Amino acid sequence: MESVAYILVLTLALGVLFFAIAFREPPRIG
Amino acid sequence: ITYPIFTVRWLAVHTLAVPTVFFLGAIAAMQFIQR
Amino acid sequence: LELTEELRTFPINAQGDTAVLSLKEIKKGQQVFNAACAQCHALGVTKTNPDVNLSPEALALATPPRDNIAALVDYIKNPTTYDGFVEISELHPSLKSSDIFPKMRNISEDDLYNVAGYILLQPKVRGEQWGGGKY
Amino acid sequence: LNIWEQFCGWVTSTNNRLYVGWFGIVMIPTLLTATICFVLAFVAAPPVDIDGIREPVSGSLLYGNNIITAAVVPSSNAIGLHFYPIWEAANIDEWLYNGGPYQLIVFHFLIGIFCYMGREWELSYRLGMRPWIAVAYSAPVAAATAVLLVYSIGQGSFSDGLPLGISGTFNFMLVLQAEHNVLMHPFHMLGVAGVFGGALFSAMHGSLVTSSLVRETTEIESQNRGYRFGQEEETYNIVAAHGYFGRLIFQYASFNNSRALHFFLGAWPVVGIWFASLAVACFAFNLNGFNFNHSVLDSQGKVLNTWADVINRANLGIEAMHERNVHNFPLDLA
Amino acid sequence: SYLGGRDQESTGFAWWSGNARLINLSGKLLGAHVAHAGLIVFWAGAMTLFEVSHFVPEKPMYEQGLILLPHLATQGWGVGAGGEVINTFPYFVVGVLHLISSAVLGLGGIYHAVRGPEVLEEYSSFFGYDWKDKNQMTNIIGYHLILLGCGALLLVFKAMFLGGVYDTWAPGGGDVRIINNPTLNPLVIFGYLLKAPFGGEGWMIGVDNMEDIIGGHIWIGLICIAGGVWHILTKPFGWARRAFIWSGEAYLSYSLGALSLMAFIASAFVWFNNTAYPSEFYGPTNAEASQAQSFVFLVRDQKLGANIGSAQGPTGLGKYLMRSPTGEIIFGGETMRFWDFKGPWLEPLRGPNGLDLNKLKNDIQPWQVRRAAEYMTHAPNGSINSVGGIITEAQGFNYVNPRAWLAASHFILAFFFLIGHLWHAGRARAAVAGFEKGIDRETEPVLAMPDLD
Amino acid sequence: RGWFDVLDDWLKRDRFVFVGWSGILLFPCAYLSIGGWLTGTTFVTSWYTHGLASSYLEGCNFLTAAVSTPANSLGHSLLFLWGPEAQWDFTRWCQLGGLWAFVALHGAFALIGFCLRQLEIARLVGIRPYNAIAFTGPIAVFVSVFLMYPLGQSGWFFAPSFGVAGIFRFILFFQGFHNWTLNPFHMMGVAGILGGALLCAIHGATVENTLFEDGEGSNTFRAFEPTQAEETYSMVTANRFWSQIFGIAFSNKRWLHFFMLFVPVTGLWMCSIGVVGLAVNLRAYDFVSQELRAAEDPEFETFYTKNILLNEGIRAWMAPADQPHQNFVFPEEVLPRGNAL
Amino acid sequence: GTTGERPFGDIITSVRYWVIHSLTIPALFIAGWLFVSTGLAYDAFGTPRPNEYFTQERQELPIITERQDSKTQIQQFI
Ligand code: CLA
Ligand code: CLA
Ligand code: CLA
Ligand code: CLA
Ligand code: CLA
Ligand SMILES: CC1=C(\C=C/C(C)=C/C=C/C(C)=C/C=C/C=C(C)/C=C/C=C(C)/C=C/C2=C(C)CCCC2(C)C)C(C)(C)CCC1
Ligand code: OEX
Ligand SMILES: [Ca+2]
Ligand SMILES: [Cl-]
Ligand SMILES: [Cl-]
Ligand SMILES: [Fe+2]
Repeated sequence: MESVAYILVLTLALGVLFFAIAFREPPRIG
Repeated sequence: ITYPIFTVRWLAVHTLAVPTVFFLGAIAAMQFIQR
Repeated sequence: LELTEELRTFPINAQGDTAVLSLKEIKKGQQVFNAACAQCHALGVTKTNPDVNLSPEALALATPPRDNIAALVDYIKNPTTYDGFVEISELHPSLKSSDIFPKMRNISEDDLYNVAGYILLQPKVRGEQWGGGKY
Repeated sequence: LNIWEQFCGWVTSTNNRLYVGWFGIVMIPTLLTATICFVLAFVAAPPVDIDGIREPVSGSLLYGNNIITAAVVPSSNAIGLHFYPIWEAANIDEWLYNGGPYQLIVFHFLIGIFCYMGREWELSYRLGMRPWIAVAYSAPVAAATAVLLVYSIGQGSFSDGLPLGISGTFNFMLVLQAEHNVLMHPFHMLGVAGVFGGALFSAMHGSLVTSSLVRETTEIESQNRGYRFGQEEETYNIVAAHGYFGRLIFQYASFNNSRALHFFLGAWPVVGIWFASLAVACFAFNLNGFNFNHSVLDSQGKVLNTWADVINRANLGIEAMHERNVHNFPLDLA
Repeated sequence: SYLGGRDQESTGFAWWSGNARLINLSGKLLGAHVAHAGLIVFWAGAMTLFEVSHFVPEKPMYEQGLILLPHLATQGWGVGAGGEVINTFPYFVVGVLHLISSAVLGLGGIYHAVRGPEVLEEYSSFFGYDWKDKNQMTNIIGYHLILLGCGALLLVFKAMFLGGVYDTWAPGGGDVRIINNPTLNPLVIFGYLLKAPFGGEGWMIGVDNMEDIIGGHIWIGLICIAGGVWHILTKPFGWARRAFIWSGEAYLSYSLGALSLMAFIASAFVWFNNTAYPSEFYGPTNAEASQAQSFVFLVRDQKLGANIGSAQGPTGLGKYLMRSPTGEIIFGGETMRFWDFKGPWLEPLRGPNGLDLNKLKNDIQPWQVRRAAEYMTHAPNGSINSVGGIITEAQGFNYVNPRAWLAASHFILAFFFLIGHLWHAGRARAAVAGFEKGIDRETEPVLAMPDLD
Repeated sequence: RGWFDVLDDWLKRDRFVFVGWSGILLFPCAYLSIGGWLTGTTFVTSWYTHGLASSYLEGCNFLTAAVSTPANSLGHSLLFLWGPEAQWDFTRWCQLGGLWAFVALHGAFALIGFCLRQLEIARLVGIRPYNAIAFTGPIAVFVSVFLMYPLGQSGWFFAPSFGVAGIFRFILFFQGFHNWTLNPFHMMGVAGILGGALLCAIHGATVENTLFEDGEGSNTFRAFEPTQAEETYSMVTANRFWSQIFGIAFSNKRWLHFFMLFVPVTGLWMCSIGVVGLAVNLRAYDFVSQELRAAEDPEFETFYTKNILLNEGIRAWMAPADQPHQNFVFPEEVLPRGNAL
Repeated sequence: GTTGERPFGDIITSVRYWVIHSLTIPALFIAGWLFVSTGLAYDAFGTPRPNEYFTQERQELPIITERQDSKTQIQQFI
């Protein structure tokens, strides 16, 4: 079966869309 | 002050201009004529 | 072909005779075809009544037959159904109805004589078009 | 200080992870409703009858279809251009069968895509920058105007005009070629040359910096590393990159100063696509690309085949096959 | 000390951005607009002077592809009855009165740009205007608004006094009739503004029964006058002084918005409306022609002896007369989208519910179908160059339907003016904030702000 | 010097057009196939290849003018002017094909001569090339559409025809006969080009949004001596701008430019390996699912089965008129017509 | 910097460039006008004249049928 296979890889892509916004490293100037 | 007349670019710009306005003329001639 | 004279022969009158048509009256017959014979007779199809095509498979079958161009300038003088039963000069451009259809004022008999000669020269030079258009 | 200035002074503040400021006050609610409704209509929306007769066409992942084949599957032909909200439906089953959740992710999305275009202005005033990036975002917000709203207004109903989905985007294009002929149209043909130039000018200027970069590292590490973010010295010498692309084409063919070059990367794709987005806005009113069919012809008067009728013999076949039930009358001018 | 002139290096502006030498020059900016208003007036006569002498009065008005002569025939300069044109001489004199009025509007834009004074302001204390003496800048809007509302009352004195405006809802097709009662009552005309902008309701576009148009310019004339003598007598308020930027460009960047706002709506008056723009002069809209395609095939199959109703289509639905979602019996097929159609023909087929079948049989007269047969072949469907109908049809007739041929040509311009409004508002907000030329070297404003993370 | 070094001191001079020691393969083969193409649009024609009038001489106004193809019954033979078919005759040559053979071949041989050229100037100024690396986008499109697509299929009639509308036929060829949309190798290429078109638009904006204004003037294009080591855009305000609006931001000024190289070059390379699947027509038009209950079940109603009947609208409508090689003629009730249209 | 040859703005401001282009640009333009008004392009290049597409014996849209001797087939058609 297949219907949960799309929703898995969709919301696992959407989880990195949350993580890269919040847990971006701070750029430091030098 | 003394600048040469012919160079490589005199042959570079005449090629694709001597076949340009000879073809411009061809297009005009083709356009006047009818079926 | 060069569009010679003897492929531009077609019977101009009822059932007995033809005539030869020169080149320049066809092109103003083409010009009046693209002005007044135009919005409902592109490619020979009739857009408002969809099976009254100008194909000579179907132009012969409307009685009395519409291949004679003296009959065909009479059938723009007096338009009709396929049987000649009632006039449809309510619903058709004509010279009988010029007060209804105002585009037919700047026209003559000979300005209809060449567009009648134009409209059946076109299926003499092509087979699919002036027909279903998709054959 | 003041109770309302504590708000008006929090929301316009720079130190937040995203800018919530005044264009965001319309944006952040009315785009996130279109986010929540998009994930739910992609998954479990009941089918919606695009054709306007009866036929409920499915585009949700619970109903057996792939993520390529899924859609929001836009609203019905029977509502037309009516405002059909969730409350003028008698029930939500009446809503979702008859084109409900498409208009919820159009009027919420088009509001939320315009206030982003105001929000990109608003921080550029709230910092020291010169504010000319809302005009740069006026190009793919216009593509959101055309095929979502502007083309669906002038064509008639809200039925035609989705990109919503993947295959429904490809179904929408092939009918817009079929119905009214995208291809031989001089705003779309000007528009794709902006994108194809913008394809090249990304790969050209992005190469020529990465070419002419100075040495600051050794071969074993990355060359993306040795300098620090925020430095004032330019990492690549602009005089070396100019006399290489100059040496390639000719000397005055290349931009001597880089500040004029970056205007040209922000000109050629951005002037291009809002000609292509003003193709579809011109296509909204059935002002189509020109037909060269039956153009050349023998002195006999026999037709001569071109490429254009060979496009048309492909174009008539999608027109004679699309919307295979709904046409009762011999012209598709609806 | 200054008085450099017009070069690159005195003003900081180049050969492009080729006006901004005239932001602060008051006098030569007047020579910009008067040469420009002479140029708008020059097109306004010479298009009609080209439209006449490419006109034929026997052929209908939309056929020859002309867009100004249907503007004139709405006011009714010599249209007889039903959309026939009886006299073309008022169409000729209205353009020569614009062709000669461009030359005296052309002398001003060359005197005030070349020979006249550069310092417009410094004079007899009238014009001057420092884009910042607010009390003076409201008087410019006050001088225009008592003239804008006086041009607004020039339509009603055309309609109620000189002959009359054209009316498509007239019995007997359409005819000029002198309107004797426009509506003053604001619960239906200001109630147009409070309506939905969607199908059905139609916010400013569906404005049928022509005596509400003449009621508009009574009510728009008596507000622009009362707005005009507001801005002479008073100043802007306290909140308006601190909410609206207040300088040259921007003080000119607000005209790109409400404008782009104007020709959005004017790209829908020419697309959906059938009473401010008549279909006998402009041609039919998209809603009209698709009802007309279904209508001529109905009365054909009514005359071919076939019970209309009892006909299911190819789909289960009714081929001719199905029902809309809210009960009004409408035309079938793909014409469910234009079920809100309210043209002049088939309004004698409207019953109490809708298209009523007591009168859909035995009350089709031969005038009604031949109008709809005309609009079916004249649908808005064209090419770039000329060729009408659908594209898979060959090129026969050439017809672009100047409803459709005008709707896009404002929508190119209405979209573009929303751009340069937004583009001028950038240079506006960086005019009074001083970073129009970019950020500073030393006092960078980002470094005062703290870290994000 | 020697015998060869005197020649290498010639072609690496500072002439105004740089001729290049790799340019002797370019400059013959790039003036031909530009000027070989420019006679094929005007003078030489089709109508002996596949029955079409595609020249300025027959009178089509450039949006359907193209030097076409050879015929379908002719195979993959390189019509060579002096070849078997050619028989040393200009006429017929072009009339039966040529050109497109000629132009295609010479164009293919040049594109080598241009990518050899930008490698050659890159050593002369010592510059570390990536333009030749970023020309592998453009050379893999040409050799896998105009060259390696027809050699999988039948002979070069099915290759695209050189014109604006001759390409437009080849577009609607690949919709109907192959479904070149919705196979995934094409769809990365739309992510390549449209992703490439943003990243030059969004990078063209911010260098004109963060400026120093060193001059006392107004025009922003001035005050920029090329021999200037201090950098003209901010990157500290631009990172502060895009960390707030989009939430993600380029936190170093290099790899902002490497990403603009990478995003359309790997777009075309994924697009280049799709049409080599189309060359042997491994199309992936069919889904293994979503078709059996398009057969058993009329209640299963989706966009993909709506889209797959549109491609049947291509393959039986234009194919008698596109290919008159087989003389396909159709009796007008075998064609798929949906309804009244 | 400089390149060694004469710049273009110093070329077209010379009278010597335009005495050699008053009878040369309309010389080469009229040479293109005689290429089709004499109909040399109909015979040198292979185009059909727009009265000699279809003959009396041929109406069936001419196509190359055999691969090996295409020239012979073309000659057969006319
Ligand atoms: C009511 C309209 C209006 C007015 C009066 C102004 C006034 C001004 N604008 Mg402006 N602008 C507007 C609308 C307006 N704007 C809109 C809507 C746009 C978006 C398109 C622009 C875009 C624009 C640019 C791009 C910029 C300005 C600038 C300026 C200033 C200098 C103008 C100058 O030098 O011209 C310059 C004129 C030219 C360079 C000529 C260009 C001609 C174009 C290319 C023609 C376009 C095609 C045209 C239809 C012809 C077709 C022919 C056909 C045969 C093909 C001046 C204050 C500048 C500024 O900020 O200064 C303060 C600036 O840099 N304008
Ligand atoms: C609607 C179009 C329009 C109008 C009305 C103007 C008007 C003006 N521009 Mg302008 N401009 C325009 C478009 C326009 N521009 C465009 C598209 C560009 C970009 C190329 C520019 C670029 C530009 C620059 C860079 C400058 C101006 C300046 C000026 C002003 C003074 C001109 C001057 O001193 O030279 C006088 C010019 C002449 C004496 C030459 C003779 C030309 C004649 C007068 C033209 C009219 C002849 C006409 C056919 C006869 C009419 C017949 C009669 C019976 C009425 C003037 C108000 C200048 C300014 O700011 O003033 C200080 C300036 O610096 N403009
Ligand atoms: C937008 C239009 C406009 C504006 C605001 C101005 C403004 C000005 N002009 Mg001017 N002018 C214009 C257009 C304009 N002009 C045109 C089109 C021309 C060519 C005919 C001239 C020719 C012109 C000359 C030759 C002179 C001026 C002068 C002046 C200045 C002093 C005004 C004065 O004392 O007049 C006095 C005003 C009157 C005696 C009242 C007469 C009013 C008119 C004729 C009656 C008609 C009004 C009309 C019915 C209103 C509706 C218009 C309708 C037809 C559309 C002033 C700054 C003078 C100047 O620059 O100073 C040296 C000057 O000598 N103007
Ligand atoms: C086009 C002509 C014109 C122009 C340019 C102006 C310009 C101005 N007027 Mg003015 N005025 C005019 C006509 C005009 N007026 C007329 C005809 C009248 C008579 C009714 C008035 C009555 C008038 C008074 C009574 C006042 C002004 C004021 C002002 C100033 C600021 C406007 C403001 O902040 O309101 C902008 C409006 C808002 C910020 C409120 C939002 C309005 C709605 C809710 C926004 C939604 C609009 C929506 C997008 C479109 C749908 C339309 C409708 C359904 C709502 C400005 C100088 C003010 C001023 O400075 O005092 C002198 C003021 O108090 N005017
Ligand atoms: C703004 C109100 C308004 C509206 C809705 C109309 C509408 C109409 N007029 Mg009309 N007119 C107006 C003002 C208006 N006019 C004024 C002020 C004048 C005098 C110059 C005229 C003079 C006039 C004539 C002489 C004729 C018309 C005609 C017409 C009809 C067709 C033309 C058309 O498409 O109009 C397009 C309408 C618009 C583009 C107006 C949109 C403006 C929106 C609704 C408001 C924008 C506000 C703006 C942004 C400022 C903000 C306010 C600020 C204080 C904040 C149409 C019903 C013609 C017709 O067919 O009648 C028989 C005709 O003959 N009118
Ligand atoms: C007769 C007529 C009519 C009537 C009436 C009228 C004339 C009306 C008008 C009315 C009006 C009178 C309207 C108005 C409107 C308004 C507007 C359009 C405004 C706008 C503005 C804006 C939107 C802005 C705002 C703001 C913001 C947002 C921010 C800043 C601040 C401010 C506040 C400024 C009609 C239509 C029926 C039709 C015909 C004609
Ligand atoms: O349905 Mn969807 O769609 Ca694009 O067209 Mn018009 O209406 Mn139908 O047509 Mn051809
Ligand atoms: Ca006549
Ligand atoms: Cl379909
Ligand atoms: Cl139908
Ligand atoms: Fe940069």
